[PDB]
Amino acid sequence: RYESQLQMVQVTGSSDNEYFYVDFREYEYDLKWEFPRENLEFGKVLGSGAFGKVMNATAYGISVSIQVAVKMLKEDSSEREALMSELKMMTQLGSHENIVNLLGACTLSGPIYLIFEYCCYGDLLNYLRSKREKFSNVLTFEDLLCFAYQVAKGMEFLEFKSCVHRDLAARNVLVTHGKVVKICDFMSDSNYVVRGNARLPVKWMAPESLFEGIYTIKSDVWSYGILLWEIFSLGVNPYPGIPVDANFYKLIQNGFKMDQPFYATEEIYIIMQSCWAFDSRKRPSFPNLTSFLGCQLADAE
Ligand SMILES: CCc1nc(C(N)=O)c(Nc2ccc(N3CCC(N4CCN(C)CC4)CC3)c(OC)c2)nc1NC1CCOCC1
Repeated sequence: RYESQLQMVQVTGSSDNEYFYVDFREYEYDLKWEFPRENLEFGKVLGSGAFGKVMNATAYGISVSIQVAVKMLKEDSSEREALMSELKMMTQLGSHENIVNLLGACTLSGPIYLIFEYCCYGDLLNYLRSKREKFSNVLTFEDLLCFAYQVAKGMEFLEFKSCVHRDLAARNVLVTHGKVVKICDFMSDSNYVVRGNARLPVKWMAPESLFEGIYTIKSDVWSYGILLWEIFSLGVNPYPGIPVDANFYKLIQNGFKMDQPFYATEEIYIIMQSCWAFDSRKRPSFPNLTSFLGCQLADAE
């Protein structure tokens, strides 16, 4: 069964487990987002999962013509409804510079299309990896700091909107013009562990997610720490050379944290470590993180 990894939550109490997920299934879709099918000229496939795909297209008159990314299902009615819920969620969220924003949708006369902003340089993980020889076209320490700042800003927006990202990682951040980055939502991949219905990004998950299935904004701070390690290693797999097995679960339970990656300063590393506090209440907030990285970045000589 399909589900979006960006989820709205409502808090029902002060403890981490006191919340529920907001289902938009019973809410009505605002028809001002509806865009004509025939104004999409489909180009190439950008990625496929089991339940769907993201395709490049030219969109005529959506903003004049622009590139877009179009999310769609593969050729059930439950899958259709989940995509509508995601659409309804994204219509209500509002836009932000550091989110992959919804531009429109095609829902009435054919298969469901969700039309998003196109991010011409693809995912941040592959971007970082392609720049390893070209680190001083050229990638710098300041660019890495800027990417970190932008992701934190994106997450601060999601915190403010009462949302959680259940899969924050460099693979789910995209890169567009001007070194702008944007947080996106969405078997062969060894970073996800199969466990019944679930596909778990184990090495990105906070303990309370691993052990109790709890996802809060503070779980996202942990994942953000992992993503920082990805940035400042130029896209190394977290916990490099450590397999995902029952020993991994024990390592995390006992307070195992990664070392300082090569491109991190000591100050960036202290921030990473704070994100990995076992107790969620000791982790910094996203407004804290934007302040710390903004101050680090503001040291551009
Ligand atoms: C909603 C998920 C998603 N949204 C977008 C989006 N809204 O725009 C998106 N775009 C995207 C854009 C461009 C590329 N390319 C092609 C050119 C290539 N070249 C290499 C050679 N070099 C010299 C010049 C650049 C760099 C990668 C791309 O990767 C194929 C994806 N992709 C999304 N999902 C995928 C799932 C599979 O994994 C990555 C993310």
